[PDB]
Amino acid sequence: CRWLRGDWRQC
Repeated sequence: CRWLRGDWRQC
């Protein structure tokens, strides 16, 4: 999704 690489997987 639209966040940092340390976020969750895709949407």
